[PDB]
Amino acid sequence: KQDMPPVGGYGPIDYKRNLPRRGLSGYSMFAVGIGALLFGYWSMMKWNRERRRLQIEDFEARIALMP
Amino acid sequence: TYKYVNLREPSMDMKSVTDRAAQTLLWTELIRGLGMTLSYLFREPATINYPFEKGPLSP
Repeated sequence: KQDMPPVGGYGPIDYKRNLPRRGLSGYSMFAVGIGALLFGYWSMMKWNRERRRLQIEDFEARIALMP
Repeated sequence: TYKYVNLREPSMDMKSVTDRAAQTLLWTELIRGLGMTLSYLFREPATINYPFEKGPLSP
């Protein structure tokens, strides 16, 4: 008399197949790429030109002496 | 009965190619997917220390 089949309690689990967790698509990408890229170029011309100012300063001490 | 899997024609319009162009060029694929499903490292290692621990059996 002690056999298995239970009265209730069932799901089931799915046979489904989906995980569309997107994801900033469709022209939202290529937008964070370009602006941060020119931001790095914007970081230039305030350092290389600044080091160029120090570069003439470095060559200044050479020319002032040597007579 | 039937099911036709991997049977789907592409979109081929102006905007949806930008989802397939950002995929190849900037790799929004292969990192959001495959760099996150590996890590997934923080789970507990289910290893039996055999000379000390032992596994289950049946009568």
